[PDB]
Amino acid sequence: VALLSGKYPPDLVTNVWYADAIYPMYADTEVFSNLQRDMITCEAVQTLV
Amino acid sequence: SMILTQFGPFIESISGITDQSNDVFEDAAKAFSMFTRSDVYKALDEIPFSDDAMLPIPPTIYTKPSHDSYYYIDALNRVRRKTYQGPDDVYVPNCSIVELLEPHETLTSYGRLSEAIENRAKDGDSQARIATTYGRIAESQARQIKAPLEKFVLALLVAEAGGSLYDPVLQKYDEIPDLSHNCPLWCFREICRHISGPLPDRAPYLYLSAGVFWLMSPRMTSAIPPLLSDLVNLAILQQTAGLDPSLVKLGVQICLHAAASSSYAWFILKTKSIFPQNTLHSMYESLEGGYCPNLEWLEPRSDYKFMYMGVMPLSAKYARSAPSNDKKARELGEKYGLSSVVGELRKRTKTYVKHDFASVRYIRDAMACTSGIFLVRTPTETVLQEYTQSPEIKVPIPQKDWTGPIGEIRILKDTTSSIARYLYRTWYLAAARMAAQPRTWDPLFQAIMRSQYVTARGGSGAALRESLYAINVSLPDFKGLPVKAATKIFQAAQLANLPFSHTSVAILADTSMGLRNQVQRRPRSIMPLNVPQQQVSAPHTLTADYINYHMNLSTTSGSAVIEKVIPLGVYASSPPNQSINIDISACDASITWDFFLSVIMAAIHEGVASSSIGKPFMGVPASIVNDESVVGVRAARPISGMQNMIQHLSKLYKRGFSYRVNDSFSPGNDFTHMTTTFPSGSTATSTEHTANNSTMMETFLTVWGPEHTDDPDVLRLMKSLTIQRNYVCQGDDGLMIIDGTTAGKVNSETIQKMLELISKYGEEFGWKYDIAYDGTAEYLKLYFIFGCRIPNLSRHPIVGKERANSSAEEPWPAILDQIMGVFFNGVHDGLQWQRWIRYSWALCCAFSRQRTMIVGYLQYPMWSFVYWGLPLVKAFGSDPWIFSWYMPTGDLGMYSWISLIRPLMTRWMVANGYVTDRCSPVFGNADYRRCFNELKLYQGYYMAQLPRNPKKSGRAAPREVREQFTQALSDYLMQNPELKSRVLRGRSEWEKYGAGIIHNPPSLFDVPHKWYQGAQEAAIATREELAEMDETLMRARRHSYSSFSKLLEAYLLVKWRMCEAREPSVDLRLPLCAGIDPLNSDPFLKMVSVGPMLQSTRKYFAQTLFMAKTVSGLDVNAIDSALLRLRTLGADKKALTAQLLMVGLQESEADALAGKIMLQDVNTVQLARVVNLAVPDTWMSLDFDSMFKHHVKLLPKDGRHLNTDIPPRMGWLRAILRFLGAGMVMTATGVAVDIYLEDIHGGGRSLGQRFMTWMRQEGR
Amino acid sequence: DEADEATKKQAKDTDKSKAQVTYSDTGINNANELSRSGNVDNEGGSNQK
Amino acid sequence: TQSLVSSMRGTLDKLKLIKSMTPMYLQQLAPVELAVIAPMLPFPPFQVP
Amino acid sequence: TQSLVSSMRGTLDKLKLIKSMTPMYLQQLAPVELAVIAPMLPFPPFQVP
Amino acid sequence: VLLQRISPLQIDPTIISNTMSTVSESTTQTLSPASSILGKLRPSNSDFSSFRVALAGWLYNGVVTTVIDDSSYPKDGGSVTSLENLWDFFILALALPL
Amino acid sequence: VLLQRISPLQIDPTIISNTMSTVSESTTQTLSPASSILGKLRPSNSDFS
Amino acid sequence: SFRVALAGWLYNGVVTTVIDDSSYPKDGGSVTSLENLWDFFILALALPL
Amino acid sequence: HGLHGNMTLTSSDIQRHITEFISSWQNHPIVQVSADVENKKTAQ
Repeated sequence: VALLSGKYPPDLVTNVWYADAIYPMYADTEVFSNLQRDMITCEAVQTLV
Repeated sequence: SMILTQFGPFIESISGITDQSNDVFEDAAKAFSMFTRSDVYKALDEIPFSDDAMLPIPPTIYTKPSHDSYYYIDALNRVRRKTYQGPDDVYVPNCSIVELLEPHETLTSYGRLSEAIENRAKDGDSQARIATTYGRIAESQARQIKAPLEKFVLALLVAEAGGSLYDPVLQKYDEIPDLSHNCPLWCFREICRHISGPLPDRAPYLYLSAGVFWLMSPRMTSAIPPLLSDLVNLAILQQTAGLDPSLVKLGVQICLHAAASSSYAWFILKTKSIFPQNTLHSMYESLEGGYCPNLEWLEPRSDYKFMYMGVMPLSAKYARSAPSNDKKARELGEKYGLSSVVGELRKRTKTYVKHDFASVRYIRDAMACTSGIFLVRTPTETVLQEYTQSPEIKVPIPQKDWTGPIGEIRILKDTTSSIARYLYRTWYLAAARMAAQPRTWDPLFQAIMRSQYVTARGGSGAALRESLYAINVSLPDFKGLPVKAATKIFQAAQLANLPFSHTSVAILADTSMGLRNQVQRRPRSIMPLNVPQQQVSAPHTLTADYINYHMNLSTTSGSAVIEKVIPLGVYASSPPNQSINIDISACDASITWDFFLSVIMAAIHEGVASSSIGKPFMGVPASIVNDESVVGVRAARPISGMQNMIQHLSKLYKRGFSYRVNDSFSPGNDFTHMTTTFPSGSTATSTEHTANNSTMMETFLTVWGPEHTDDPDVLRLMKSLTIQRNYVCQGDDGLMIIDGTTAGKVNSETIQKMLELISKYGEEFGWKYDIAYDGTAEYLKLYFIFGCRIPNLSRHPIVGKERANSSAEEPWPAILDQIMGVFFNGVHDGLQWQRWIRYSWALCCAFSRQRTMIVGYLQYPMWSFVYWGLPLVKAFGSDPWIFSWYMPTGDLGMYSWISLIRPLMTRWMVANGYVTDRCSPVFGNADYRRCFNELKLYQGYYMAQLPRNPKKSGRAAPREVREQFTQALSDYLMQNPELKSRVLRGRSEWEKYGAGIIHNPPSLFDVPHKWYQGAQEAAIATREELAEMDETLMRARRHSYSSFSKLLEAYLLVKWRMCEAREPSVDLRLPLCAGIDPLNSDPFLKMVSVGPMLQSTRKYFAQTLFMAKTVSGLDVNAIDSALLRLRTLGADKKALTAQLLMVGLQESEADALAGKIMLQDVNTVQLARVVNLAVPDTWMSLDFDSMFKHHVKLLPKDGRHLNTDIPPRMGWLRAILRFLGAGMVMTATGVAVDIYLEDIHGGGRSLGQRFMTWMRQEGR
Repeated sequence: DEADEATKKQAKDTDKSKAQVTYSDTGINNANELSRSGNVDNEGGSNQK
Repeated sequence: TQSLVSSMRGTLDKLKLIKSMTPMYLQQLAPVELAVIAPMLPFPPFQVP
Repeated sequence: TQSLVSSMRGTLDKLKLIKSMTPMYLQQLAPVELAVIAPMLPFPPFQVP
Repeated sequence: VLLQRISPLQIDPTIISNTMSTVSESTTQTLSPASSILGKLRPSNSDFSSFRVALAGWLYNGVVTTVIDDSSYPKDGGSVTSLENLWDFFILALALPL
Repeated sequence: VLLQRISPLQIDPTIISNTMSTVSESTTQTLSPASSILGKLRPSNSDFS
Repeated sequence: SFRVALAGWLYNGVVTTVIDDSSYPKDGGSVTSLENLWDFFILALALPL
Repeated sequence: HGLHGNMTLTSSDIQRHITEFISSWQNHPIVQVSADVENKKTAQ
């Protein structure tokens, strides 16, 4: 059904649409947090051995 | 004890232990009519209440001061209230009346108002005047009930005496607490006992026909009747819907505090928002899990397409983020002395961390506890408090921005700094687009618009009479007409042939009054307008319709809950979407000439030009007026019909309104008031309210906000928002929908900042915006949280009735309609089905009998209620509780249940001894005719199709006066030579081709007869009319019958086969409607089997009619039914052309439409109107389209059967078969199942022949 | 904070809700800007005491 | 029967010529959205050829 | 279906052979009316080839 | 208005319906070309005003250019498998050259 | 969820119904391909995910 | 703004006057939008001052 | 099973239909694996 019934907005400009859509997403820092988590994980493994 | 002895078999019959039977119904009616209220109270004494129902009662209830220091005489010699609590304490105070009560003969304990009081009142004594005002207002307050409370409480006792009920689905007994824990009944009994004291009569008051008789007890108080009404409502709701006794006790405590306060209504009004504030607007602050729906809004956003994705799991990131209301709840509770109640409510609310059935049911139970009564206050105070406000325009338009007058209006410059430019442009463009339309100039369209305002209701024609007598013109008296003169139909008959120049002065006439009380609200005032004012308002109306139909997301709906748009509310409430509720306070008062009327009237007057030059409208001719806007020269400009009409309306809009007030409750408070409040009784008010709402919201979103705020987040949010996509407005209510950004929900304080920005923008032009940002959605009196909707039980009182005058009640048969309406309301709100059905049966049995001295007793058999829609419980020895309340009403429902239990009925009749020797195709060898005859099934069935009010027709009137009335109406209607020519051509073509095919075809010439019949029927009836009505019911009851209607006989020749269950449409873990939780078994299964309707009903039903609109007095369903019957019977295209010409169409598109219809294919709903088949109102909340299209198979499952063959010509039978199958499957309980056609006894051709015979027969 | 005061004062001088001319929230990224305060002393240490 | 054959052929032609934008969306836009989203996930992608 | 094809062909034939006088009026009479109306128009005609 | 006042041409009320009421069809089909074309046409007397303003527009092509409104075209472009779209094409093809 | 609420593609099943509403077939037949496919293209439990 | 720019001509060393970012077309804009075209026109005539 | 012309509605038929409906709902693929709460590992 999804394959047979796709539809776009009547007047779509892709660059404007995406500039509006993605902008809120890239204000987060969870990836920067996860990097610090991974560093500690590796430190713990080496300390254990 | 007494209840058990009196009602022995009936309790078992309605509890599902034994079968239901007419004789048991009859002796139960005997008992119900033979009890007395003293018996009711002594029966109440029998119940052994428990300590849980115990509750302290404030002693202050029984001792109140006198009414003396509550009223005063103003300068203008009018009785007015003394406001002590605040500027709104203008309602009935709580004080004693025993001093002013006078003993009544043959009723020693009960007495009415002293007649000497109103003797001195008409004499002119101020004390007598205030005393009689207080007495009358107390009577009006106590009169706001449907019927005596003794009947309801006795019915409750009888219904509950059965006990616990076994659930056929859950296979277990219900565990609803018994009456020994019902707190409100105990309080009722205690307060009644204390009021009565040693005096033997125990009822506080007699609810007489057109009055009330109070008990002469020293402890009597005016708040007792409303307090008892609240108590009985709470008890019934608790025993029918499984309310929490704890919350019931809180509600009772609030009611007792209201009674102890100075003014009951004032106290309720000040504290009505406790439960919503402490339960709904504070929830899920610690959310942890659950399921919420996932919808999608499909373009066109205007067309309202919502298609359902699925369920979306909840998490902690979607917890409550709106600002708290803890503080405000605290000072409110402390100020009104409900701090413990508030604290308990918050503490109990805090203990929910998962959105689910328990939480939604808790919210519903909290909602139901609010007291519901129709508030009452005197019309004098109502008028003097509602019509004295005016807008506060902080920033007005500079005076150097308006040109010289044109006519009498002015033109607003294009360099104005005020924001009124955009409103001006919007109205101008809308008016121009409206004017540039060919349909606008269609004389039939003009006739429809002109006949719109004509109505059988009052229009303050008195002031019209004095005005026309002053200008000395003479109107026909219509002496000898047995119709009332207080109708707009009568007004039109009087002014049928009058020049517009003669009638022009009438637009500046005066206005009468109307009042309607409302539940938990101040009374609403309605301002009637007579013919001339209604007619002179057309252009503004039509422009407002154009605006609301082409430039916004406007909605229209009625009082019916089904007519609303559930998808919009659920989409707004479902996370991560958010909703903002906006309401304009005193919109009528805010709308004034200073800003709005000036701008809009000028805009419309200048926009309507060009397309209308020098040509009349609505029968108003064109004219010629003066122009001086242009500097230095002032010449004459010609104006059109709309332009002249707007020119005349403008002076009224600039001067204001005069209002006659005639307060019956207060002798001498009769006067006239000058006000600027916009009329409410007009035919556009809501329409331009919506127009201005949308226009001003767009103006704020596009201009004012971005140039008053600088916060980047706010700027981005407002740029994202747009009215055509995220705002829905109607009248004074509106909803803002904010979507979710990729990071989740939107920033709460950013939204809040937008809120105060909106308010600040509002004060400049003086609109009092009330904004709610609390996490829930409220629109059109509907509530939504997290996608689920909460039915508000408090808003629909069970024993509530609207009475706003001294008029009497109606004859006995009228009450049954209200009882059925109450049952249907219970169905819609969704109470416990078994208990609700049992109580409904008990109440109908209680009210089913009456006495008439002709000393005869007229009775309604149990089958009449089944026909009206009440389902059965157990009959013919069948299994109990096998019928759902979604059963259709009338022939469809009868066929449904009869076909469901058909084979067992034959065995039961044969066993009972009703044997015959004729192989009837339906019942075999059973004497069904005789059996039904003694069982009164035929008699009740046939008495079902009888009027429940006396017919005011048949009034004697001389032929001359009747013919002048009819010709006056016809002359008023036919103002157009082309219309007369079209109608005459249609009549000639009809008598040529279509003659005798249908007996009565709709025609435009028949409107005067309909108007005359309506005018005569709107009048009151008398004793002889009651006589004929009673004797007709008696004849129907005594007469014998041999069969049902031909329609039902044809229906019972169809056999189906229910084999396989359907497929789930919605997940069985999603709470979408509160109160329909798994505990309420059957409706839950029906809903999860069929699926909710995700489409607006109005737009869906729009494309089911060939013609969309017609003049008043003619019915579009009648028109298309006649056309379809003509096509089915086989009349030629000329007959359809003649019918279309007779209904006013132009010949060209008339013949084109006939040709299209002759071979065009319509849907099942449109087909079914030939046999008067309509979708039950209970199905309006479900998706019946899928059931019609893909789940009712018209082919036998095994293959092709010889009998089940539809002839090619008789293609319309498929719609009827689909409706029959759907009715059967919906009447059956449990999940929906796939139904397949099984057999037709005589084949399709015979059934079609019978149907055509029927269609050819009606019309006689 | 000093930037916000200037814009607020500028709006008052023009007798408007906000001013057309603003010293704050410009398109420029002045993240490294510094202004004098009583937090630091002449030696370069903190004024916690 | 011949009528059923003609109806089937017409239905198949309509299904073939239906106007759906999903096939072009999946070819031109969905990979871009996936690429944009991918760096921000808590669990990075793990693939085999 | 064969019946639909036959009905469509008949409809097209009837539309082709309809008896309308407008095309002949537009060729033989409308220019004369335009020519006799033009000289007394408040706004004289303004044309490009 | 002037052209309407002085012209002899006038609308025929029932020519299309009369000529289309004689096409041979079967009653067991789900599609009717005659019904479809009549429903798409919907003749009316006021339709001649647009024709006359189109005629009047011939004298002022220097400043006014007459075009066909966008709402007349199919919403999504249509398809040749649709009889309705075929009728839309027919109507547009006849209307454009004027 | 992120894909659905960032993408500009929308699922509108009414396209299939609108297309199938114009198929030519007889009403005296036993099997209707259009009705069959319309009935079978309604997903179980309405998941669309 | 006009007079402030004229005054700020004299204090180039300490004060820099720029056009506020809210005056630019939203989301970058497009040449297919009349509003964006007018935005570009206004910005182009306002920049050189 | 429920094919002859003599159809009589009964609680046994109601229960049978309910069982079929419940089995049909439970055998759905998405219903097989789903939860309102999150375990420690998926939270991790």
